[PDB]
Amino acid sequence: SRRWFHPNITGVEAENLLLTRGVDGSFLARPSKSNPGDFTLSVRRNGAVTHIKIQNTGDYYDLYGGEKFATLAELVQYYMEHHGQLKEKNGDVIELKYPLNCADPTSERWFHGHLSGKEAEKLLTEKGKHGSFLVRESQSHPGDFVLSVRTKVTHVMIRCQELKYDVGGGERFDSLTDLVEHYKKNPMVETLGTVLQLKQPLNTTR
Amino acid sequence: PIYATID
Amino acid sequence: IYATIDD
Repeated sequence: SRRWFHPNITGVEAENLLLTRGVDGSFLARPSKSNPGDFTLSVRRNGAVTHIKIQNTGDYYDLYGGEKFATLAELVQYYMEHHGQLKEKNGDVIELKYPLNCADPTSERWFHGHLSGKEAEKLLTEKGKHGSFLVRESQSHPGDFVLSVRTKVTHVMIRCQELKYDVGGGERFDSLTDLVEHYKKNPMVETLGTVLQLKQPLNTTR
Repeated sequence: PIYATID
Repeated sequence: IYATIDD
C-alpha cells in the first residue's frame, strides 16, 4: 500500500508532505483523526490542500455518498479513473492525479524496510554477532516498526504515533535515528531481565 | 486544516 | 514473541 497510503500521519503532516514533496494533483490516503477508523483522502489542488472523509462501514468504503467499494484501493482507483465524479460545494472538480509515496522513516543502512521476523532472525544469526541490531517494518502492526537484536534474537515493537517514535512507552523520539542512537548509549531492558545491547549494525547489503 | 464533502 | 519494555 506504500505507493499511496501513509499510516502514521495527520492532516497537518499530510498538508506539509503534499506541499513540499508533491505537485498539484498529488494525493494520499491516511487514517482519520475525527472518526477512527475511517480514512481520509488529502489532495493538493492549485497550491492548497483539501481533506475528504472516507466512510468505513465494515462491508464497504464510500465518500459518505457515491459508489461503494470492497477496498480502499478500489475506491482510490475509481476516483483516479473517473473524472468529474468528485466535486466540492462550489462544484469545483477534485482530481486525484499523482499518488504521493510513503517515504521510509530513515535512510541509515540498519533499516531493512519490508522484512519479516523470521528473515531478521536468519540474517542476524547467520550474519551478525551478539548485539547485532537492525530495524524493520512491522507485519503484525503495519505502520509500526521493530528493533531486531541479536542476544537468540529479540524483537521490540517501535510505535509511531503522531510522528513520535517510542519503544512501547518511555521517551518519544523525534526521528527513528534519535531513538536508535539513544538506545545504543543507554541500553533498554526487556521485562524478563535481558538487556538489549545494540552493539553493531547489520546493514542492508544493497 | 479544512475538510470537505462531495455528495 | 516480541518483547516488552517498562520504565
